[PDB]
Amino acid sequence: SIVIASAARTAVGSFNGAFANTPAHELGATVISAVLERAGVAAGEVNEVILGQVLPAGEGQNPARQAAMKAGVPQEATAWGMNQLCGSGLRAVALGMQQIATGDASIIVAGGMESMSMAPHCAHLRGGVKMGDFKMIDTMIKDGLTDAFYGYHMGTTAENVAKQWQLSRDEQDAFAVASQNKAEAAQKDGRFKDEIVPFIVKGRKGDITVDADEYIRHGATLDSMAKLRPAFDKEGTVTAGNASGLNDGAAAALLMSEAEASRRGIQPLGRIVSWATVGVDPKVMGTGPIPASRKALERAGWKIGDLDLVEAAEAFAAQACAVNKDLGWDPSIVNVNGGAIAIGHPIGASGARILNTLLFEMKRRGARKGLATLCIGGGMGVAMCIESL
Amino acid sequence: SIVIASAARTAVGSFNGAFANTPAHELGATVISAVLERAGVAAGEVNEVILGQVLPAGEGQNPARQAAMKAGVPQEATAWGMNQLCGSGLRAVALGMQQIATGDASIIVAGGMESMSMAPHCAHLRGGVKMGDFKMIDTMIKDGLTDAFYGYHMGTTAENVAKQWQLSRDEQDAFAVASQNKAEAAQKDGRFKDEIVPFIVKGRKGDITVDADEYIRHGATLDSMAKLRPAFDKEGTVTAGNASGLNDGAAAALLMSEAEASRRGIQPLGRIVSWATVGVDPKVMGTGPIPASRKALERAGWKIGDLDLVEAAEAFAAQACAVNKDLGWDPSIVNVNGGAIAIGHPIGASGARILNTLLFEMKRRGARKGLATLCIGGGMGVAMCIESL
Amino acid sequence: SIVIASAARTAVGSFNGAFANTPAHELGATVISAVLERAGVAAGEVNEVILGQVLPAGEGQNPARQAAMKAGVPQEATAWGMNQLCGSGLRAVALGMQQIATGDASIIVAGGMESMSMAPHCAHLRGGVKMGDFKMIDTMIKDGLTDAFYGYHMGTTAENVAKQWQLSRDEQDAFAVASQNKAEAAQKDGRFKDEIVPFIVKGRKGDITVDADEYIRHGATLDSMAKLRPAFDKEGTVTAGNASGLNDGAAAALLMSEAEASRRGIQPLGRIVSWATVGVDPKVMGTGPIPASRKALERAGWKIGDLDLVEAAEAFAAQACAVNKDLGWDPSIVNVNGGAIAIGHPIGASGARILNTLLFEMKRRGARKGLATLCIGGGMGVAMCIESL
Amino acid sequence: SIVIASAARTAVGSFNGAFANTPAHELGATVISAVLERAGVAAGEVNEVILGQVLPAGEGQNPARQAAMKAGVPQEATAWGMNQLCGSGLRAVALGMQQIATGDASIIVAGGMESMSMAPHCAHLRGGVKMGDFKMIDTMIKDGLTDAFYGYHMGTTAENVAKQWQLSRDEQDAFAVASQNKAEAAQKDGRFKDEIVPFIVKGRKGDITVDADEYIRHGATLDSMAKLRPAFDKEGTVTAGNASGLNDGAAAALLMSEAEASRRGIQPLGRIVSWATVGVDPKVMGTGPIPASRKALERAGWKIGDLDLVEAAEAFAAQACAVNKDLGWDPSIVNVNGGAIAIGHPIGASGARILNTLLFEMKRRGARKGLATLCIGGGMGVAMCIESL
Ligand SMILES: CC(C)(COP(=O)(O)OP(=O)(O)OC[C@H]1O[C@@H](n2cnc3c(N)ncnc32)[C@@H](O)[C@@H]1OP(=O)(O)O)[C@@H](O)C(=O)NCCC(=O)NCCS
Ligand SMILES: CC(C)(COP(=O)(O)OP(=O)(O)OC[C@H]1O[C@@H](n2cnc3c(N)ncnc32)[C@@H](O)[C@H]1OP(=O)(O)O)[C@@H](O)C(=O)NCCC(=O)NCCS
Ligand SMILES: CC(C)(COP(=O)(O)OP(=O)(O)OC[C@H]1O[C@@H](n2cnc3c(N)ncnc32)[C@H](O)[C@@H]1OP(=O)(O)O)[C@@H](O)C(=O)NCCC(=O)NCCS
Ligand SMILES: CC(C)(COP(=O)(O)OP(=O)(O)OC[C@H]1O[C@H](n2cnc3c(N)ncnc32)[C@@H](O)[C@@H]1OP(=O)(O)O)[C@@H](O)C(=O)NCCC(=O)NCCS
Ligand SMILES: [Cl-]
Ligand SMILES: [K+]
Ligand code: NA
Repeated sequence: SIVIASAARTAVGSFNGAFANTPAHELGATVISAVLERAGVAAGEVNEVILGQVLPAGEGQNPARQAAMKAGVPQEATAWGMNQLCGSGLRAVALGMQQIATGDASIIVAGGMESMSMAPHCAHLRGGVKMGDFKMIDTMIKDGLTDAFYGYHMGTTAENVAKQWQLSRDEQDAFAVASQNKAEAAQKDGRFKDEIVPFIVKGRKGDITVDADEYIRHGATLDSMAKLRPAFDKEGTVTAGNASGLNDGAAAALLMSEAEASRRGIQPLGRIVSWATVGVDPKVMGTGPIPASRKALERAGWKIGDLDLVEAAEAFAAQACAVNKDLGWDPSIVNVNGGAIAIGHPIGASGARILNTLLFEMKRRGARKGLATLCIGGGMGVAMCIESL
Repeated sequence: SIVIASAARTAVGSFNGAFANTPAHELGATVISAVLERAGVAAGEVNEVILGQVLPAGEGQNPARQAAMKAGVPQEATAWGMNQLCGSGLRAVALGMQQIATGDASIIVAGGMESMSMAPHCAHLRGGVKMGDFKMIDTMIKDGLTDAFYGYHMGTTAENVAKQWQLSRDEQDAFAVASQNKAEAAQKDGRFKDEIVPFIVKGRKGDITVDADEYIRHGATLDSMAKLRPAFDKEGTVTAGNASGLNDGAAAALLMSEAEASRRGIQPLGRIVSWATVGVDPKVMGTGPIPASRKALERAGWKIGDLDLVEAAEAFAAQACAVNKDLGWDPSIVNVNGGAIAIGHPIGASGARILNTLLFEMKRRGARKGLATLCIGGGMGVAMCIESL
Repeated sequence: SIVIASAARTAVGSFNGAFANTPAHELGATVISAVLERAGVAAGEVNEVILGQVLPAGEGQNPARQAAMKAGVPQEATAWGMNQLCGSGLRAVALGMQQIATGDASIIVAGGMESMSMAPHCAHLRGGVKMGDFKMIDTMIKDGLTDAFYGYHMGTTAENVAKQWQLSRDEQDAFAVASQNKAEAAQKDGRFKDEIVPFIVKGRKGDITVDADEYIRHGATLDSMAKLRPAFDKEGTVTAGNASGLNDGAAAALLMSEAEASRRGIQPLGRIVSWATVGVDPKVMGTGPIPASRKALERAGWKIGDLDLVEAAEAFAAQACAVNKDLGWDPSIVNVNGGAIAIGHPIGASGARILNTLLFEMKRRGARKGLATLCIGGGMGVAMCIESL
Repeated sequence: SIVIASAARTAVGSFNGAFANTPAHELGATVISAVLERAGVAAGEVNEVILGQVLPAGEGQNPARQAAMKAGVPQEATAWGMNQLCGSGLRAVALGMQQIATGDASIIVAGGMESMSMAPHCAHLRGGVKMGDFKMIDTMIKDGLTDAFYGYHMGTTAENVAKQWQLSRDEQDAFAVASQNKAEAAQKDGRFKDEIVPFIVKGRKGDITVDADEYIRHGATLDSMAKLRPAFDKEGTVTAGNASGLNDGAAAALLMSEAEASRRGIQPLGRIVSWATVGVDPKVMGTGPIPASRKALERAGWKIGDLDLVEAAEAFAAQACAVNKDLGWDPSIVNVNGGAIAIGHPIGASGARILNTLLFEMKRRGARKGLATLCIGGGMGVAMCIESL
């Protein structure tokens, strides 16, 4: 019933990098405009914008609405944001699909956006501090990256998974270098061009056009990777090199019914066949994609062997490894263009980011059946199955 | 099709009052346990928790999940939060309904939660401040209450509406006093007892049980109301007395199919027959409820005259007056137990809070057809139609 | 040769009390006017104002200039502040004396002022905080009360003195009670009436005359004293009850040669016959007064027995007892009207504050030779000998 | 009878440059050790260290005693800071001279130190902030650079003087260019080598040695000067180019009796023949050096024409010209190696910084009489006369 008419994403910016001072909703507005243009659909026609966003503090009322309004979506339309952590960008898409499935809207723009760079530090001060030092809390770390039940970083959950799965530092680094090497090759061959829409960072002393993923290392070496220190555990195995990055970006999709696309003469990027979300132990959250992907497949009536292409989000080499090992899908069809270790990981946006990557590679290679999945802090996974028209 | 098996709310707390240092997820956890207990449904049976929440900064990863885990919802379930401003707690319920209608879940807990007291001040400090003072932003004011497009308070949107609809200060005050007087009578008669679940405020030198709405003023006088100064515009008409408050609380509902409740022998509080959300001009966001309620009724196939009871959220006397004038429903059936001017207005929670009040009043008086609606910052409304079974 | 024509001091306020919102320089201005008025000297005759002050953060350029100008001292005069911690208030008078003695000035106003209540929290943010929590530092504690070499509170240095002089908890409670009793006694006997000059705390909702030492607790008994738990060590001896308080206040003296006073027909509160500052171990900083006292005494060619009146700052019961035991002077002429434990310890002003008490008490009882001394954090002491004329 | 036995200063750092993260007392300790070494005096011989410093917030108890201790001065000695704003560094030396003059001390180290980089932002937060944004105040701007009575920047007092004296933009620019060219020439020709002691910036990623003033622009031209826009007044004359800079550094002098130096075989840098400080209207604070220099010269018995060399702090091209214009001393003997416009102006150290430049230049050219002077925010001036031996 529901198709993805069009998709777009910004380049992913490095932490305090190209988009260091760019509010998330500015990134979202550009991707909203882009999917409308790519589909031949006027902003006037949008019913609702649904944007995942984990870190909106200090951005002002409902950044999803600010994005939609900046893109010229009409005031009569609606907008909201949601948060299921790193599952957000993809969940928003399944949520958008449900609005159409129940007959409550016809045209939805859904995805995610995140500025981890603009995330502020904070403190509750209404009571006052009579005496003594107090903490200014980094919201990115606190609200984005720390498990609320165990008090440790997502990177520690990665350690937990490495131990349970017995994944050596050497195995994790090999994975990491492959991801970098795949992404470099894809960037250089122009495989990210179709999906990226440029973003203009307005500057008094010059406007800069950002249209490439700046986090991707060129010529990353295993030796330099092997050299790194463990980032979360002195005798750990997870490093800055084999973990995903802290990043900025947005990414979205334009949804409507298959019949509606047909009337408009649009050739959709894909049909949404199923999605699923399941929970797992917070301590091993990186394992979420396993039950999530298996449920999505079952809902699709598909076998793992039926898939032609897969984007499994690389939160950490440790967890991506475990996911691939348990699901057992051919690794040669997974993250064919590199993943988050190389490309970066703007949390609320990431699920829509890999959806864009999946859809455009499926189109270019003629892949019929695909799946995107991500792990979720606090212990969850989300997955979505996509079939080509 | 989808019914509300059961519902519950905490007392609504005064700003920096009874829940001054209570994080929202703790209020949510209590309300999740209550809906479960009231339906006879075990926590193990819940598929997903969905909580509207506008101000989660500093609380940690995905407070919805924290609330759910604290209530004993199993790790295999999921949880997410969402943000459609004051519409959130009600939109969360419509979203929960869609999970079931599309066959993606069987049992949902849905509502909202908010601690405006615990909302922090923040600043973006990653780039440093080379020189010059800078602002520590109040997230409640900034992210909750300020219009992102015009830069003025929701109270200014209320002024715009009062000007446009030509509602005197005296008229707004009379509405305000009536709200207070209806709320006091309802409290004293015990009409809020069904819907409220007590919350134990843990204290080092004494736990305190909060089970009454503390913001409700006893013996409110028109003369005291009339002596207040305009709170947003020196020659304005909107005052602290005829505006909603800044408050804390949570409220939820347990959702399942009609056939599911029947299998379980559950007598539902009601059937969700339609909902709607529509946009309007940010400048007069308080008019949100007009097109939303009309759309909801049309979808329900109901005339305005078909309604037996209505809860229209009182963000400001000014806009609540405008809403009633335009829709023309019998004002004697609207907020019969008072509303937000008296009871309070914890943003994320408010939509579920008025849903609770509607359901328990509908049950108590044998009302067949109900509607709940709220205005939303940035120019939106949401409304839901409920029929008794 | 150099005399103190006149002296005055504010009442000493409790922490976040009478002066919770009053900037030190306002308190300075009141005291400057009082010494002029009391000596019958025009402000235009002041060459320079010198004010000790440890916690100026946030008050604007050179608070001593601000105080001087508010007090009426014309623009032609000069002003500056100085910091020798708790010695400041007294040191400033020594410095003032030195201006005249070298023939560089004729008339000085010198003393100290401090608002520990108005001391702000701070952080260095120019380079930015890239990631992670940081601390907002209480300047009162950091710059005021923490030893910069060992990193602990002045309370620990007193604990240090407690264990070296083997002073028992009860032996410090005894000292604490007797100070309180004496303080209450002088107060009710009206012995602080002369030195004190009232301060008017302006206000929107009222004006308040502050003319009483509010930190003095009346009816002090040993019972409550010995029921306090240690303040700096889980099983130490120093407590809130036997250490000085946190307080606001200002105090000052008017200086000029003995000839000048004569020409103006002024009867001086006394003559400064010597002064001294010496250093000691930072760990046992409370001992400071021992060497500075002997130095000043030796410089004046007096013996300890020559003294008729002594003011020895009560930073802590521990250090005060230690100094009194080491010096061997008669415990019945020391802090006759009680000390800082009962009166308050406004760091920057304390040395001038105790100088006032000394001066007015000497005059009242007909004492000939007098001494004021204070210990200083970082390991220093300062002392001054005063003779009646 | 007081002589400057020796002197030293760090290189002056650019704002957030070489010493971006270097606490003032560290620079202070280096300069203290240096003057000890240069004079051949043992640290254990130092009675007191006196350091001017305007922005100490968050550096802990009495940064001056920190410097003295780190520098190796024994706990037995004393130390304190003082604030006469821009004149602090030179006033310190005059105060140390008085210590010896009155026989209270034999050997003093006096000067000043400032880290405008490390100055923090602050907020008074003890009462708490119930709601609303609040200001985090830049202490550098607030306590250092803003007139407490008029609320505007020193740059505005500068305009006042410029308009008062009718000094054209071009004129101020011509002065700016000279000061840079003079400093560049002095730097390259080795003229700063004597006075500067190198400072080692300790660093994880390596140590860096700083021994050159990094703020001096090489090849400054009238062309570049002209292109700059007004820094404070939209139709003003003062720009970043003809105004002094924000900077870090420290400077000091070892003081002793002339007979003591002769006992030691020391050939002092000069004899302090007089000093003076005077007030003026804060609005035109930049005029301060006029009365100060004239009073100093009068106290010295010197005609203006007796001077062989002059250091007159270049707070602004505006006030500098004015001062020079009034006094009428030969311009070719004024700031011969450049001034603060090029070298930098580390507030509390500045007066000791220009004292170093003067002393060392007086020696290499055989100058007999010299004068140093600076303006002071809040409307004061200070000056000192030096005579070679
Ligand atoms: C004047 C002042 C406000 C400007 O501060 P600032 O703008 O942060 O410093 P900058 O040098 O970066 O000024 C901006 C620009 O002018 C420049 N500039 C300054 N002098 C220049 C020159 N002689 N030639 C060419 N460019 C010059 C640039 O370096 C610069 O360009 P950029 O912004 O692209 O980097 C500041 O230095 C100050 O307040 N000075 C006075 C301090 C004081 O009052 N002390 C006490 C007085 S008694
Ligand atoms: C000692 C010190 C740490 C305590 O400050 P504080 O504990 O925050 O002050 P409080 O308002 O909390 O009062 C302290 C507590 O003991 C009490 N108390 C203190 N003296 C008491 C007495 N004489 N009798 C009965 N109770 C007493 C209580 O009032 C109690 O608070 P409560 O109401 O919760 O029971 C503080 O005053 C200080 O730092 N003193 C030293 C200052 C200094 O070092 N200056 C320079 C010296 S070199
Ligand atoms: C309206 C608002 C600004 C007022 O906040 P506030 O004035 O700071 O809070 P208060 O309740 O303490 O009001 C202050 C005063 O009016 C009084 N007051 C309020 N209602 C009164 C009444 N019905 N009768 C008599 N006095 C009343 C107080 O008791 C009080 O007296 P005081 O100043 O001597 O203490 C604030 O509640 C607000 O922002 N509400 C709107 C929130 C909103 O927009 N939500 C979403 C909309 S889509
Ligand atoms: C792991 C993490 C803490 C590190 O961030 P960071 O400390 O800023 O690391 P950086 O990118 O600045 O790089 C650090 C060092 O290793 C680097 N490095 C990183 N990858 C490298 C590589 N592949 N090869 C060589 N060096 C590499 C260096 O550039 C650097 O050295 P230097 O800066 O001292 O000169 C951070 O990226 C993070 O938290 N990632 C996980 C986020 C996450 O949990 N998201 C969601 C999961 S559900
Ligand atoms: Cl979101
Ligand atoms: K959000
Ligand atoms: Na010093």
